[PDB]
Amino acid sequence: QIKTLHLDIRAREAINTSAAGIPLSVVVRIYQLKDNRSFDSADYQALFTGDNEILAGDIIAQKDVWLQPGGSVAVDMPLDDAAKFTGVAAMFLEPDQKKNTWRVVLGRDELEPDTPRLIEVSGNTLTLLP
Repeated sequence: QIKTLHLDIRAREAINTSAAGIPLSVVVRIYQLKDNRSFDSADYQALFTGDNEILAGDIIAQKDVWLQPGGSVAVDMPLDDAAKFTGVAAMFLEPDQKKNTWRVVLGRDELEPDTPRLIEVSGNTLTLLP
């Protein structure tokens, strides 16, 4: 059904701001995952700097993209048939760990074969949008 993962990652002008309020580019990591449990349970430190081998076992493919303030990145990546979930996590300076707004996860049934899912980056948050 879905051969290709299509994402459109778009940044507002003010994203990932420093303490002085200056917008900064951000790395966004895209993960093709066999399962979601390890990814969803990982905290920011664990996901980005940790040695979780269960998480490593779940990751089929990963891409790191660099999103400029006011910019956009198109992801058009072969979707592995074993990728039941796609995780998208931003390496924000200031992630809101309490609200868990620094990452999103999509099941296969949330993707479209020939249309991208739009992910908005605004401040220190990611939001899936129509």
